[PDB]
Amino acid sequence: KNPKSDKFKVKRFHHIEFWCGDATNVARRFSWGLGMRFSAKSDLSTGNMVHASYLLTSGDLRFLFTAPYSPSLSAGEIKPTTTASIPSFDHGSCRSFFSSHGLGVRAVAIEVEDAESAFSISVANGAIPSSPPIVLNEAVTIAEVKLYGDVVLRYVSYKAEFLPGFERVEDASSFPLDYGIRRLDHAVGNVPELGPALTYVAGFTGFHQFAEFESGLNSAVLASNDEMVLLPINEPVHGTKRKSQIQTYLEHNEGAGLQHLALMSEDIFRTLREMRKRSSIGGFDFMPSPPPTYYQNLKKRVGDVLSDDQIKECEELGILVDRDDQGTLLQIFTKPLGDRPTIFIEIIQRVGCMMYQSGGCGGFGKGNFSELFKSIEEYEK
Amino acid sequence: KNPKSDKFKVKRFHHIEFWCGDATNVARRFSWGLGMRFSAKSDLSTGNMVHASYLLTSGDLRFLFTAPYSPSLSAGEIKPTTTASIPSFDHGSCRSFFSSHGLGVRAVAIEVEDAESAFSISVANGAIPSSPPIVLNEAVTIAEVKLYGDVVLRYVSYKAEFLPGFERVEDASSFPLDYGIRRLDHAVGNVPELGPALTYVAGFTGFHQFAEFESGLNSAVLASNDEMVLLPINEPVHGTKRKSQIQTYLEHNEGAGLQHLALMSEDIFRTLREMRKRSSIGGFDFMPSPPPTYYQNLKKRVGDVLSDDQIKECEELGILVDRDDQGTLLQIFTKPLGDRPTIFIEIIQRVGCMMYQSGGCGGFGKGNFSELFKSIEEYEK
Ligand SMILES: C[C@H]1C[C@@H](O)[C@H]([C@H](O)COc2cccc3ccccc23)[C@@H](O)C1
Ligand SMILES: C[C@H]1C[C@@H](O)[C@H]([C@H](O)COc2cccc3ccccc23)[C@@H](O)C1
Ligand SMILES: [Co+2]
Ligand SMILES: [Co+2]
Repeated sequence: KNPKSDKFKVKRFHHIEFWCGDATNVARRFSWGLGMRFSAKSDLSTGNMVHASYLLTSGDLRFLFTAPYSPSLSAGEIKPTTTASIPSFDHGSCRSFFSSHGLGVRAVAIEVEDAESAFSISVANGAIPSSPPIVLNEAVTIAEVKLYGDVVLRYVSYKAEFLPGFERVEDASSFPLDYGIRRLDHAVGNVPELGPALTYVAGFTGFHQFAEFESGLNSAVLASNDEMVLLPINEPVHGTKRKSQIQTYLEHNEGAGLQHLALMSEDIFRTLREMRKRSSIGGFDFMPSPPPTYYQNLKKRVGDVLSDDQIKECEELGILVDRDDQGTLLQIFTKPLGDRPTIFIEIIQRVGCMMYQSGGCGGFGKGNFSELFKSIEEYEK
Repeated sequence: KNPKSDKFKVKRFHHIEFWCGDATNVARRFSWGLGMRFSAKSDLSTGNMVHASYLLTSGDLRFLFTAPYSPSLSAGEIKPTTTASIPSFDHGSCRSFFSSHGLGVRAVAIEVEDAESAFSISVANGAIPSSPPIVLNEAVTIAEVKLYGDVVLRYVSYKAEFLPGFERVEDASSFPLDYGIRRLDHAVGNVPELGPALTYVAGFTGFHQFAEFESGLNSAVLASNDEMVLLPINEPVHGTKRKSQIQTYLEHNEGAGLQHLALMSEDIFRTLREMRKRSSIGGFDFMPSPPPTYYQNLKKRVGDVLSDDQIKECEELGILVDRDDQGTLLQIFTKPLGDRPTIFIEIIQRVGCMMYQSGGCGGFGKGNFSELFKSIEEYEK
């Protein structure tokens, strides 16, 4: 069931903003590890005395990396005279966020029809305001409300190139890397209490619950009208034998925050080949692969969707496969992106639900909890 | 003249420590950009609840990248019960350093015969103490004094593998990158006032002035007895047409700090080929090359040291060449390593002064100020 209860018109995920200590080094690492090209910048070279912001793109996926300069460079500015290109930026907020949480996602940005209306409707329906709507160069409006922890949901709307004040990056500095990643599929938060978080977010967005189908968590998924904006939220389950990974996250992150970003690839085999070649030369590492019994058991589960050779390629790359009543999901998790065991990335590709492909085709991998446990048991014996 | 006036026995540069917001991303970027392998770690996986520290090596060059975890993970510890592997580390100091200066060098570490004696002699001769001598696992002693700004000179002495508590990195995570870099040649500080800085450092070390031979600076070089530890210091010169790059550094760094690290290569042509191939795929960018007239003028200057083809290879790679009365220097500068126009890297190789090669053979490139200016003028006409 989909009541289509969005309280304002939502289009698609627009960008993810990471708050960093040094945006240059994080952006360069991510560019090489994920195959994203440098697309836009706002920094000292573009007249921005407040923050350094670098935009990477792959297909429709946009990752923004921002860090503050010394406040002394902008000490004479006031908000009406700011050289910042992102008017919600604040030196103290950014330093406090990074000191508290380490490297991580500050903003989940969605494109909407009208960011001023989305902000007003959200706040009228219980959203905690974070940054009021600001019109940039009479062309783009940006507004922010609190999502969970210190993560904001950012609304962006365009009258008609990322944001005014950003400059496109010179071709010499923009190498055309591409490992096949094409868009953000879902963005997942970890919170101490699922119920209150769901009530808050669904309360102000009108997003509906997306149907699914002891592992240490309870989860639920909120979705926009066309189910292309997908926001799962996890809470810990205490008392289990193995300590909840959600609780570990909350301890190391100093509270709620974004847990994982799931990036859709148009060719997950190519993406994983390219990312794994780079794991030990500056890129990203991947979680340990399931034992061969898991891929043995794939034949009975997905043998009508993947050939034996396609199953063998999943095994060579450590890819997991799940399936619900509508489609099939190929997925894999990276190790944490930075020093703390907090945020990580998921690479996914979905098979089925062709109408365009409907959002969330194949679910989120819930079936891989039981399958992985059984697979470990079978491999031991 | 070399009075050999060192007040304690100094061996060689040992390591450089960067203080970071996220050590993982900076270390991974530097590893790929410079061709340094991951050699040792001290982090949550090794029992360190205080800081994440990753060691990269290339030859004898050691770069350490350290960032703090949440203080909550170690809130029950006291110094006698610390899980930190570097006992001088402090969460507040590291966060304050990074907020003030951005990504940069916290420690210039030199190996000495006895770090406790070096500390005592230094402090008795005016050094400002920063961290007292601490013996680690009855095997290594570490002590720190203030050098300039918030940079420390770290003394390390070994009874007889980086430091106790560090674990060697698994072969799967240690890809054997190598672009030819072999050791740290010199480490250069920028200060507001050269005279007081020189008097302070030479006062407590006994390091002597190393002989050299409007550009916006005055400089001098301090050297150990065998002239293998080389510490140049720059001050700005005000009033010039073009604004002093030393003054720009001090403004963006919030005061004195380490300006550049000069890394010796055993094959500068190979190093630059490898680094330039990676500039736009996660590595380091280089300063704009001199015009072809500069390489035209190289024949009259160094035609007895470099063949025409070797001069052509210098031109293809943007390498500069200087020469004094004893040797020849090949050198090139990177663009700043992070967001701020502060720290950068120099790659160098020295030709001559064979006895082993004596330290500082060929100078530091002072002749390239006049040569570059004349070269720009000639290229214009
Ligand atoms: C409903 C929420 C909570 C999560 O259940 C879901 C994860 O993404 C699950 O994904 C996986 C579960 C188990 C094993 C995996 C192994 C590799 C990659 C993903 C795996 C999230 O997105 C939406
Ligand atoms: C005495 C101190 C002050 C500096 O004069 C020296 C620099 O390293 C100079 O180096 C260069 C000067 C001019 C042009 C260059 C172009 C490329 C690479 C290096 C170049 C430093 O080490 C020790
Ligand atoms: Co997921
Ligand atoms: Co130099």
